[PDB]
Amino acid sequence: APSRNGMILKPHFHKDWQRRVATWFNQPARKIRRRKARQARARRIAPRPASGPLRPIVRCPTVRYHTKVRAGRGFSLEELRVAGIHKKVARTIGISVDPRRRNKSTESLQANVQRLKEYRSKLVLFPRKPSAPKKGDSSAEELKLATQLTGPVMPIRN
Amino acid sequence: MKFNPFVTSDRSKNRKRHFNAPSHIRRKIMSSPLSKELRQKYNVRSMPIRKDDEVQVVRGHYKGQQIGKVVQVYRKKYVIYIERVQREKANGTTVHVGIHPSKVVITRLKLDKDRKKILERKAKSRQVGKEKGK
Amino acid sequence: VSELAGHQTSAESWGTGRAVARIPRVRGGGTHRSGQGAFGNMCRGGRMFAPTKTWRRWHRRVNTTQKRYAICSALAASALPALVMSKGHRIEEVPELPLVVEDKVEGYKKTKEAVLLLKKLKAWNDIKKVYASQRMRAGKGKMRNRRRIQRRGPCVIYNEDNGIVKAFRNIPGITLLNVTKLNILKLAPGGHVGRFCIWTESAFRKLDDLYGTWRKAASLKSNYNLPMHKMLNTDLSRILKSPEIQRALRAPRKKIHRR
RNA sequence: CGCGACCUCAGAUCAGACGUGGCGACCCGCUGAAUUUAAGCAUAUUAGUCAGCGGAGGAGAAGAAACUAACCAGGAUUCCCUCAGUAACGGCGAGUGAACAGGGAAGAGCCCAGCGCCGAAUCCCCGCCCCGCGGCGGGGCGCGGGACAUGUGGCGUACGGAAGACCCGCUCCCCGGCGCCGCUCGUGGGGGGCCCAAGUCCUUCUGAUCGAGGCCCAGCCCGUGGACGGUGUGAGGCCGGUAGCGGCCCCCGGCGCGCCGGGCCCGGGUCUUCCCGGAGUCGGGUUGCUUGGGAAUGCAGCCCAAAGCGGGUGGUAAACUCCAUCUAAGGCUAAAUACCGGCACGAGACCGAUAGUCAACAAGUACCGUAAGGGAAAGUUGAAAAGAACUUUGAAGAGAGAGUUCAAGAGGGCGUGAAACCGUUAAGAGGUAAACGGGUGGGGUCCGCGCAGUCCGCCCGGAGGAUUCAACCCGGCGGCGGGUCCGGCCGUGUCGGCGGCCCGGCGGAUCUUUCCCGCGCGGGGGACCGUCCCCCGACCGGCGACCGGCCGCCGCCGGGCGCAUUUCCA
RNA sequence: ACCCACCCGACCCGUCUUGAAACACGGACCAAGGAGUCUAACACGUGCGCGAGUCGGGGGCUCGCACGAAAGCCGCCGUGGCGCAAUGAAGGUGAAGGCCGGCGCGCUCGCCGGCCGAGGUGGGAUCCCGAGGCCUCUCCAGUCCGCCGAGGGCGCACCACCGGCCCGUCUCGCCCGCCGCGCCGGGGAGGUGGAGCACGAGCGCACGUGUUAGGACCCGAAAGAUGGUGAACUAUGCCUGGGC
RNA sequence: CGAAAGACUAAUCGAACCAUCUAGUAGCUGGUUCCCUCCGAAGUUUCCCUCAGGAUAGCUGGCGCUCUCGCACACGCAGUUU
RNA sequence: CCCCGGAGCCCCGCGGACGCUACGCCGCGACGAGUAGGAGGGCCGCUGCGGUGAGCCUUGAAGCCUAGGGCGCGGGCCCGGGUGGAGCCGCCGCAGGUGCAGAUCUUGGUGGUAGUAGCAAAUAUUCAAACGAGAACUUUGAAGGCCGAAGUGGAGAAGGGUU
RNA sequence: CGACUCUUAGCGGUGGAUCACUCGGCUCGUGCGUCGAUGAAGAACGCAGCUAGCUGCGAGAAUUAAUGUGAAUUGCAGGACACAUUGAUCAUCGACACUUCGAACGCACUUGCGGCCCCGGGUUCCUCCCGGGGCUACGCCUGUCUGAGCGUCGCU
Ligand SMILES: [Mg+2]
Ligand SMILES: [Mg+2]
Ligand SMILES: [Mg+2]
Ligand SMILES: [Mg+2]
Ligand SMILES: [Mg+2]
Ligand SMILES: [Mg+2]
Ligand SMILES: [Mg+2]
Ligand SMILES: [Mg+2]
Ligand SMILES: [Mg+2]
Ligand SMILES: [Mg+2]
Ligand SMILES: [Mg+2]
Ligand SMILES: [Mg+2]
Ligand SMILES: [Mg+2]
Ligand SMILES: [Mg+2]
Ligand SMILES: [Mg+2]
Ligand SMILES: [Mg+2]
Ligand SMILES: [Mg+2]
Ligand SMILES: [Mg+2]
Ligand SMILES: [Mg+2]
Ligand SMILES: [Mg+2]
Ligand SMILES: [Mg+2]
Ligand SMILES: [Mg+2]
Ligand SMILES: [Mg+2]
Ligand SMILES: [Mg+2]
Ligand SMILES: [Mg+2]
Ligand SMILES: [Mg+2]
Ligand SMILES: [Mg+2]
Ligand SMILES: [Mg+2]
Ligand SMILES: [Mg+2]
Ligand SMILES: [Mg+2]
Ligand SMILES: [Mg+2]
Ligand SMILES: [Mg+2]
Ligand SMILES: [Mg+2]
Ligand SMILES: [Mg+2]
Ligand SMILES: [Mg+2]
Ligand SMILES: [Mg+2]
Ligand SMILES: [Mg+2]
Ligand SMILES: [Mg+2]
Ligand SMILES: [Mg+2]
Ligand SMILES: [Mg+2]
Ligand SMILES: [Mg+2]
Ligand SMILES: [Mg+2]
Ligand SMILES: [Mg+2]
Ligand SMILES: [Mg+2]
Ligand SMILES: [Mg+2]
Ligand SMILES: [Mg+2]
Ligand SMILES: [Mg+2]
Ligand SMILES: [Mg+2]
Ligand SMILES: [Mg+2]
Ligand SMILES: [Mg+2]
Ligand SMILES: [Mg+2]
Ligand SMILES: [Mg+2]
Ligand SMILES: [Mg+2]
Ligand SMILES: [Mg+2]
Ligand SMILES: [Mg+2]
Ligand SMILES: [Mg+2]
Ligand SMILES: [Mg+2]
Repeated sequence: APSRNGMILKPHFHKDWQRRVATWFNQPARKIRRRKARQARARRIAPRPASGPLRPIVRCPTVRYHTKVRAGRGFSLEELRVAGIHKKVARTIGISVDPRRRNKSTESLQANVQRLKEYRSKLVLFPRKPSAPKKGDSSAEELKLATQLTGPVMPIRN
Repeated sequence: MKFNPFVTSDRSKNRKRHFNAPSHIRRKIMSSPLSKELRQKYNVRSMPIRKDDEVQVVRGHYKGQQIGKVVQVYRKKYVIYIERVQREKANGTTVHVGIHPSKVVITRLKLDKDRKKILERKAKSRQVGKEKGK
Repeated sequence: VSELAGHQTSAESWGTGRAVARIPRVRGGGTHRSGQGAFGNMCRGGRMFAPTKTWRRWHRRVNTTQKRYAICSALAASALPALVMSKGHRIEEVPELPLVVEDKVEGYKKTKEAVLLLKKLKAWNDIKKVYASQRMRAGKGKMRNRRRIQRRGPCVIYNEDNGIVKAFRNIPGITLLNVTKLNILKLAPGGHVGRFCIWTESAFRKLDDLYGTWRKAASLKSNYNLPMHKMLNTDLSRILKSPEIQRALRAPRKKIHRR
């Protein structure tokens, strides 16, 4: 029964909720586990960025977010076509590619081509064998860095 | 402290480990120090006590400077019986009184081949650590 | 306490009319446990009233500035010999109270060195008093791996472990902190404010970079400064018998007019 | 009335394979209540919840848009935070209740049918040889069988694809083995084994010490080890361990190099000519369940039942109309995620034997019930069994002595041993049941005395006895306080240096792209402003923030002073 | 404080009840056990930190965690929450006024320059000014220090009242605007509905009380539902035997 | 199942027994654990499928705040009376 | 018409308690019933945690018992003696499965009732001996009785499970 | 004084509270994440020199082998062993073994009845008889063999 003034309030504890309470005593143990697993994955992908692949710049949807810009899922095909990277290869050099992205405006396209161009400049493709063929960079830019890149690769700053 | 996160430091766990210990493991638990004399000679602190070592009792009632030969090792009872360490029961019969190995000192070892190789292994590890410390 | 604790029986009440007492009683059988008393918080067997749960709100989370304020407060009173002595630490013969030292002390790799240091600095008599305190705990925590108890010793704030934290380790009483990762649980143990510490010049320099002086930001904790003071002249005895104030007070009526 | 193809079907203890039951914490598919709430109750709620059935895996399920949106647009699934107790549902009552965006954890994408081209270019099983054989594989050779054109394999799947011509640039990827090299993060991966510091020093307690003082050298040793346990009490140093990028030995993994056996002649852009999509499905009607989904969110049965610039979606039914957005009716896929079952560990501000699991113990035991099922009680001699030899009374159980033990005022259900209740011993009482409150008395029990308790302490006066002073100077040390702020260090407010300003850094939506570097933007200079630091002078708060001299005062030590003094004692 | 005596007083507690010593219930005695808990949500109070902000989660970076599943830090420091703005069902709209001078006819209406800038009344702790005393060992002069202070002021918070502004709504009216002159858009006056504005008070953490949802202070139904076990008793049928 | 008594269905029958949903619900019985101190009620209101209960007023406590002046220098208020 | 490092002081403004844990200390008035209920303070009490007591403890901890000595209004507490034989407490903070006379409360134990009710269905026992520590009850012998072949006899079924 | 009753205390009983211990629980976390026709889980019955229960094992039955370890096991016996030797005793566990029911498999649940191949006694393949051994569940797939049909054809 209500007594003199207060929010006529509806709690949702009518089902058997104590049967499905989910505690968080994991979380520290979890946080570590992720972190180990993270450091392992770095070490496996030895000079490759820990991050992942490079990802496009992309505007959010809706009037609300609109003004901001994130990393997207992957670079469109037009953006790869214009940059001149064969889509099947782009995956092999650490360039995210989605193929479901349309491309409406040319301002978002040329920006994302520029991204890939810049990436290709500051990328150090190792040759397949220690014996060096084409494409593969010099042993100078190799000895001076077989270095991983900490954090997201070429980060987007709005 | 102990930092190894697979050891135990848990009364109940250590005691259970102890009392329900298997024979070969008890051998190690039932170890006893060498006399300073042997400590000098072999480069070994202590040794797993055995059926017919010569031994002094260091503490208790039977604490004394006599050197009694070991009689048997009752690993179930965590104890060793020693030559003249005994007590007359009600009806005259002598009964070998138990002494815990660690409250005893080995003056003379019973050296077999295996005991010889053990002492060679312990002395070598001791001198490796002194070389590492230096 | 376990969920099933107390309810693993199947027990119905013999209703009224049997004399007895309307409790659920163990059902059937030819044992002692039959027609007993199940479930009730009062019964043997039974079920504790409001069995304890795991999702009691164990952890407790504190505003970050407040945490810092405490840690500044503890530091500030690690000065002040009175507050250090009152917190028990035998700091009688120590040379200077915010005790800062050479930075070879990063070097040491052996307790030998670390103890010798503490004896020259006259901080050993705290460690000595730690040994003296080592005794058996009172009661049930004895049988739950809290069997021995003792004093807290000298804190030792270092800037970098170059070997130090190995050296001071077996010396009972000592806790080692990084400067860059200070902790109020250790600087104010018991929630009690004083505590004799021992600084390393590298670390003791770094404090102002960590906490920021009054006219400079932290420069290491993004957006932070010291907490400002509410009153500046703390010694009110210096205030109250000033010229300025005693000039302006009526003369103290102090006769005692008894009945 | 034969023999032979195939088709559809049988039978074999035919050859060789698989499936069956279990477990069930987590997971997938069905099925599905009612207590309950609504202060009654029927819709609602409880709840797609319990019980029921089915099937799994180390996870499962989901998943590469017939998606979101309506933006300047995002771009598989899962998970968290948020959205949000919101939009919505609801006897619009009780109550119930999502999604997108946004930020994270993770991150990975693919394959068919079809349409087409390629002598079925494909697959399975036989049998002979060489290797390899405890996850039946490679290579070769057989007019040795069969599957297959009612369609196997290569190319290829919407992100387009194929075939053609010339623009370009050049040719490593995989597996079956056989070796060999570096033992490859808790700082030598995983498993096993066996190892590694320092007192039983003195004295002294103690039944026993592990306890308490002590141990000239700077402090008994060791200390990368003072976790824990054990050992006749409390142990860094007695023992096991503990610490350590410590050791050795096994085995196994994982990755590096060499050789062999095979396979494998595997691109890209540019222009032309062709090629292109899953039907009793979508969709509609419907009835029933379901959903926040409301003129139908999703799933169903039944009836109708399609199209190809089609189809689906675009959260209010319909018609017209533009836009946007996917491409359904076939399939595979690690990861972040779950885990009251299992194996193996670690920990605790938990419980400490009526608690904590039913269960510390020969517990799912005994015991009960025809059966489904129900389901207890119960830990502790002692350091050591040293568990009471022997004598004696008794048929014996039981005693009495003796002995063991530090103790049996620890005697085998024995640590401690409360209360109820009982026996006795001592004291006291007693016809209104006892017991009680208040108030005295009497007696007991002990406790404090006193064999004067006249209790102490100051100061004084007298009377005895005894050491060195005090007072004073002198020499030394230490302390305080002071102003002349005297001299110097110290710091507040102000002014002067524009002096740190570039030899002072950060911050800024201040400016400049006259600059530099990298691609109008990023980074760095360069101006500018705000903030923080050097130089000296002046004024002032001269501040407990200190030094140095001088002064005054105090105290201590030693010098002086020998006695009308200054002490001690009675 | 043990016992006994005597005088006076004196019914057995718990509980429900207008009323219990009750011929009202519970209670032979002792031991141990035994009932307002925890989570979530709200509100108010209080304490602390920061303050037009605040915030910490969730995530991440720092360690093998001995103490650590802590502690620290983060252009994540703010995605986001709450807060800093309302009001309307909604499309939407959205908290300023005054004064002065000029120009439109000052038309209590429309447009252009200057100044002030959150209105005013009453009461308001408190500050501020202060005539004037009141003396000083003498007659006057006379700066310094108070004590009081009649009288007069600025007036916090808060309260009451009157003005004003914003949104909804009505009534009455007259003008402005332009890429689109329109069933376009904008304003004015006067009422009246709003959980509004009128120089901000919140955010986070902690404790307390209260109120709820949960087993929800502890014990208690008759019932209801799902899935299983029993016809060894007994009820009836049948088969095969026995008995009078 | 009943030659019918609601009989019998393992000492249980006007719906057996076992386990679970289940700690089912209870406006109703019962109980509800230490001391001192200070304040101290109500059984009346209106509404209720309300009359053995709630709601709402009332009566209680707690926390306060804002002012007042015995610091020779007071305004307001009342279970009165004039 | 002079200075307290000296007026000698009932007031002393030069410096200030024996007193001043300022959550302290002190003075004046007034008042004090209390269920339900509310609030405050508890150097009241229980168990565990961080601090802290150079705490206590085999030269005797906890518990237990006490016609011993005291304190407190009280919750309670402290000492003496006994018993016991290994751990335990004070202070400052934090935490809670924290205080019992009742619940026809739960589990265990113990009384009064009480040496009481009771050991009465179915006719029946007696003598001697043996064994034996011991005989109303065993065994043997003798006598007297009953079941009276629809049996208190002689054999099975089911059920028991070594009787 | 007498007995009895009441009260207090001493000592003794009864009883098992309290306190102190704890090879057990309860909770939180970590890693791994493995059963079965090659017979699972579960049940049964067995097995020790003296052993009933718990445990441990399977007719090789408180265990065999192997490897590691290096003198015990022990309630009492007895023994072994040369503990200068594959070597006691534990641990590991890779080889071996694993009675009967049970998905449970020749068919039945009596522990009853069988069939079919081979072997030893029995014969001198004489079938009997006895003993041993190996097969003999259902479903399903790929093949194989034998077939069936006024199913669709062809040739004769
Ligand atoms: Mg990432
Ligand atoms: Mg329990
Ligand atoms: Mg205790
Ligand atoms: Mg299965
Ligand atoms: Mg209802
Ligand atoms: Mg109800
Ligand atoms: Mg009803
Ligand atoms: Mg529902
Ligand atoms: Mg279920
Ligand atoms: Mg899957
Ligand atoms: Mg799909
Ligand atoms: Mg999405
Ligand atoms: Mg919200
Ligand atoms: Mg629902
Ligand atoms: Mg094809
Ligand atoms: Mg130790
Ligand atoms: Mg010990
Ligand atoms: Mg050692
Ligand atoms: Mg529904
Ligand atoms: Mg619409
Ligand atoms: Mg799938
Ligand atoms: Mg027990
Ligand atoms: Mg017990
Ligand atoms: Mg128990
Ligand atoms: Mg006990
Ligand atoms: Mg006992
Ligand atoms: Mg006991
Ligand atoms: Mg004793
Ligand atoms: Mg005893
Ligand atoms: Mg006893
Ligand atoms: Mg004991
Ligand atoms: Mg008497
Ligand atoms: Mg009533
Ligand atoms: Mg009545
Ligand atoms: Mg009464
Ligand atoms: Mg009456
Ligand atoms: Mg009643
Ligand atoms: Mg009664
Ligand atoms: Mg109790
Ligand atoms: Mg508040
Ligand atoms: Mg309220
Ligand atoms: Mg509640
Ligand atoms: Mg109930
Ligand atoms: Mg019903
Ligand atoms: Mg019924
Ligand atoms: Mg209840
Ligand atoms: Mg009622
Ligand atoms: Mg009051
Ligand atoms: Mg009172
Ligand atoms: Mg009360
Ligand atoms: Mg003991
Ligand atoms: Mg607790
Ligand atoms: Mg009681
Ligand atoms: Mg009688
Ligand atoms: Mg017979
Ligand atoms: Mg007595
Ligand atoms: Mg017991």
